[PDB]
Amino acid sequence: SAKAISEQTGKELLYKFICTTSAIQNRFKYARVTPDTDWARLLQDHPWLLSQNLVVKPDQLIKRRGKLGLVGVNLTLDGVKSWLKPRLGQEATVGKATGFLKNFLIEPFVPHSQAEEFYVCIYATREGDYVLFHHEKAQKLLVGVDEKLNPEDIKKHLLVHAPEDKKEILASFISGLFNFYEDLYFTYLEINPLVVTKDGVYVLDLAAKVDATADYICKVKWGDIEFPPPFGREAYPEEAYIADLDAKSGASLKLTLLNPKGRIWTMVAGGGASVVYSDTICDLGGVNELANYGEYSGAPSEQQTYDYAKTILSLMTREKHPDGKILIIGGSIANFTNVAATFKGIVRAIRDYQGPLKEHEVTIFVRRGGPNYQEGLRVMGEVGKTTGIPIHVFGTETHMTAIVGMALGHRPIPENLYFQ
Amino acid sequence: SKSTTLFSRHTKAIVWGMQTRAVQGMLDFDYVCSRDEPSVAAMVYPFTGDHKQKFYWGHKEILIPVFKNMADAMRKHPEVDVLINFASLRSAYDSTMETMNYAQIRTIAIIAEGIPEALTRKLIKKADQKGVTIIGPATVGGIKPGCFKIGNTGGMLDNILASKLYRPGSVAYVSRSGGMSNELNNIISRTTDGVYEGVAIGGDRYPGSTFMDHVLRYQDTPGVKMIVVLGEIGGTEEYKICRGIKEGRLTKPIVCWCIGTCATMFSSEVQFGHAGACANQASETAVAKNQALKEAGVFVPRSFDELGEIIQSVYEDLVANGVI
Ligand SMILES: O=P([O-])(O)O
Ligand SMILES: O=P([O-])(O)O
Ligand SMILES: O=P([O-])(O)O
Ligand code: NA
Ligand code: NA
Repeated sequence: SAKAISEQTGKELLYKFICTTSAIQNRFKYARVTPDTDWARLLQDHPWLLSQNLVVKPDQLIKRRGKLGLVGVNLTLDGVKSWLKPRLGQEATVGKATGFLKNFLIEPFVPHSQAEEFYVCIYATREGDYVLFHHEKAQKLLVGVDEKLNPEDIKKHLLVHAPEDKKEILASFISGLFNFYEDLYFTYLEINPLVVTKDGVYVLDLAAKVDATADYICKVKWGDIEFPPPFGREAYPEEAYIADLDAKSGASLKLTLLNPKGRIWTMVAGGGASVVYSDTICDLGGVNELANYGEYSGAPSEQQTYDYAKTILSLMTREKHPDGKILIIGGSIANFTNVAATFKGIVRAIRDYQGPLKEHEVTIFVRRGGPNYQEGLRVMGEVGKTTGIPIHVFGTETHMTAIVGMALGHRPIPENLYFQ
Repeated sequence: SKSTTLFSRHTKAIVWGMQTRAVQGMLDFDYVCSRDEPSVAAMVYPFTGDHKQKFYWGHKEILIPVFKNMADAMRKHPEVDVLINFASLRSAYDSTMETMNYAQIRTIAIIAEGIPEALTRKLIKKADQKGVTIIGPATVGGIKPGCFKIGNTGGMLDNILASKLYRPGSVAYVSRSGGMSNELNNIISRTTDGVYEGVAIGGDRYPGSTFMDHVLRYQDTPGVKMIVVLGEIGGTEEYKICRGIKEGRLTKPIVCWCIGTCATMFSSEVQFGHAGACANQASETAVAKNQALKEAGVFVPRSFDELGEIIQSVYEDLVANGVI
């Protein structure tokens, strides 16, 4: 999947790897601030912070930072510190996402006129990459999958309305930008604004996404690239652990925490079914209690499914909920995932966590078909009997999502359908 | 769009990769569909030398040749027009490009998840040039009852029999999801005369063939009388169905449900399991697409829970009017 990167990450890569005749100014002149920053060491490392006025803004995958009032412009370092005092560590809702402002970027202020500001954006579609340019309704050009984008192409198709004295430098920069976009497997790159003064090119702003599946191609250039969570979410070590399992195997293992304290947990097979189960849970009023989104698929082994399930079970036994908790172990009728092997891995995790699961008043609902599903359902029923955990087990004769309404109390549990 | 018909009871395929369980499942299907001959003519696997692999045709042990080099497999099997590529993500691009140097190949299934989008776009460009239909990447494939089964799709004989996948009914479907395609086999077999053809286009942002590519094939296939689409959050593909109805191109009844309605209720953006399942604009949400489809005259259930009910209602109306 395509993943956003911070402005700092994108600029670090751009300054290292772009090829252009244009003289890009202020390369690597940025400084990162967090609630833990020691300002004396920050200044030791970036003495240019004293040398001219500054711009400060979050770098947390928030868009429209200027229109949100979140850019402090033309400030002394003392003015930046004052600007950060009410903001650093503050809660912020942006749109409908709510998080904490904890990562900021400081850069030199660049005096310039509005006529010296430009907009550039590149983004991927099925048919190629569109390049947008606006002096400030933007000019727009499709670059086909096998096409080059040379400076003369940019002048002809995109710079018709650009100041004559800036066409050469703009065309060179944009051509280099496009080659950089391709070589590092970007899918989205926006500079808003690009500034060109008498002294050269300044990148005042950057947002970007890279195709994270290209790590095996790009790792030498990307390095230990960071993909932050979207604004409004945190990153969790359990997510990184599952991601590391996912990276080792053809099997698919995915986990995103939505609400660690929620009482509704899922452990569903398939990218499709996992979404359908999430849809059903939310249709029945459970959005605020849905703890996770994730899935396993592509025939994981018993051991992979064990390591996956133990992560979930640990996560759901961190603190008690007054009404107990629910675990939805669901899926389609699988095409080739071994349901006995995968459910034996889950059962082993359930056994290892039976004490905590009982302490946290967990009820488990199961629906699954596929290869060897009858034995998979049997071992689920048996681990419930031996541990005393309530587990309600259904097969191909139960509608896929029926266990959601059962688990949430909207419909009775049909014992006449167990194991079928 | 490309060929209307991809598979028949005479289809022969080459399988790239050492996937003996998937091949044997295809042969079990071929046998109960009463095909004259196995659907897999040869395998390509560069990590071993040329050899023959044992398989079963009913009770009978048979031999299928495994080639180190694709050129030898193609040369010795000119009857093959399908390749099913189980290459790892690292080499799926090169082996799919290689396959398209063979004019005999008219359809390619690409199984692997994790192929970079920019590489898949190059595969699509070459396939479009040549008129080759790509199913995938990141898919289990698809199934045409009576005729041909891609790889693991539909599983083993117990499921093929249970869902009546050994002979075609009147209902065609397309989904991103492999798992859910086999759920659709089950639902459709219980509510109608059964699946005619199903395709899983895969989870990636740029599927080698789209929902509309296959909906058009089904519109143009006389044996298909109704079409089911399990759509998904992300991208704007399903609006092409609205457009095709408006234009009078799509006249058979279409039932569609787009999964991912939960994303509208979340406070942050969520990437779901399929690489392509992330809404980058309001128009790409499942809620938006479901509404547009309903307004265009698609039969859209209230939720996934009512999909089976609406399929059965459309089917019974078509029986009543003598279409089926
Ligand atoms: O703050 P942004 O929208 O220019 O990235
Ligand atoms: O038809 P079979 O299974 O006896 O060979
Ligand atoms: O495509 P899946 O992950 O739903 O099988
Ligand atoms: Na994986
Ligand atoms: Na999957």
